[PDB]
Amino acid sequence: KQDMPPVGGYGPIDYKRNLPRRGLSGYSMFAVGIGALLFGYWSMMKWNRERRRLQIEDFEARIALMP
Amino acid sequence: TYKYVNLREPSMDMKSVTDRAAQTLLWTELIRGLGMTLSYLFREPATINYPFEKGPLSP
Repeated sequence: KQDMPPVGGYGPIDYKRNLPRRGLSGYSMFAVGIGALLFGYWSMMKWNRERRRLQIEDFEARIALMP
Repeated sequence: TYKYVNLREPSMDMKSVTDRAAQTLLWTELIRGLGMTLSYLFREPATINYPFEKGPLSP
């Protein structure tokens, strides 16, 4: 008399197949790429030109002496 | 009965190619997917220390 089949309690689990967790698509990408890229170029011309100012300063001490 | 899997024609319009162009060029694929499903490292290692621990059996 002690056999298995239970009265209730069932799901089931799915046979489904989906995980569309997107994801900033469709022209939202290529937008964070370009602006941060020119931001790095914007970081230039305030350092290389600044080091160029120090570069003439470095060559200044050479020319002032040597007579 | 039937099911036709991997049977789907592409979109081929102006905007949806930008989802397939950002995929190849900037790799929004292969990192959001495959760099996150590996890590997934923080789970507990289910290893039996055999000379000390032992596994289950049946009568």
